[PDB]
Amino acid sequence: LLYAVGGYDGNTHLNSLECYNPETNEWSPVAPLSVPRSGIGVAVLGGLLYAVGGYDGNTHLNSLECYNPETNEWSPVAPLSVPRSGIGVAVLGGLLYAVGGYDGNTHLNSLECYNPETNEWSPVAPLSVPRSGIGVAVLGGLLYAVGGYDGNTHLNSLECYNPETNEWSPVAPLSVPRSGIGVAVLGGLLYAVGGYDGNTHLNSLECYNPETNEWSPVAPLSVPRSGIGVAVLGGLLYAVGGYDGNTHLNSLECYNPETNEWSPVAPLSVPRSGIGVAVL
Repeated sequence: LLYAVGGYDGNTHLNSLECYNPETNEWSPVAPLSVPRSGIGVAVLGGLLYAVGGYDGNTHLNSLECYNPETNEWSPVAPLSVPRSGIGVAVLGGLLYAVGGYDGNTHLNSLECYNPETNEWSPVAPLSVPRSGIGVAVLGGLLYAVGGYDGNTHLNSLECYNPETNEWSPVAPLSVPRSGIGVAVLGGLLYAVGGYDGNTHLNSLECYNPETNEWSPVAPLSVPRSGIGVAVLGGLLYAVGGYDGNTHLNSLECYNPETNEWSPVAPLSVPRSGIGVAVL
């Protein structure tokens, strides 16, 4: 199932979430979060859906909580070292990485990783620059940190972390700066989807092949989407929600790399920008 978590509907920061079953073509509501969270990060580890950081409508959050679909229970988890909205999260080596974001005063170059066996966070080597509105994903055993905003500039840069060497390395940049981006991996390629380039909300996306060191444009989205969520399910890349430059979006579309085409999917129950999405 594809979970769509939190966000902002155009008027309200959301504690609600819903999940999509591609076999029935239907969204169903799920037990809500303890607190509204927009600018959230969401990832799955150990069969649990983690909802990390964000903004509750008044406060930037260091809290996180995890959902077990088997028991239908949300549970608080040990908090982050600092609040992080506009965060990126991903799982590598059995650890949940929380990357960048904004702490309510400062755009963050910091990241930390969570071990569910100890229920503790540990700092990780910092990014080369602060990045909020970042996208993060794992490919080839490396954690990619893509785009974002450094506090002054929307970024086309990206870098990757190797946990075996404890080092970040810069990677070939995007064609355009992208903050409020979504990033996911499909078919061995890293997709960078939508976002905002400093002037314009983007319908464009591009994908990176680490084997050839090449970025390539992909067929664009039907509409611009910044504050998007992206995830992969059933071999398809889902682009969910966001903001098109004028409107917060209840729409989503899915991309088949074999046809290089997008198709609309059943809409969300409510618009959601600053969403988090994951599959479980």
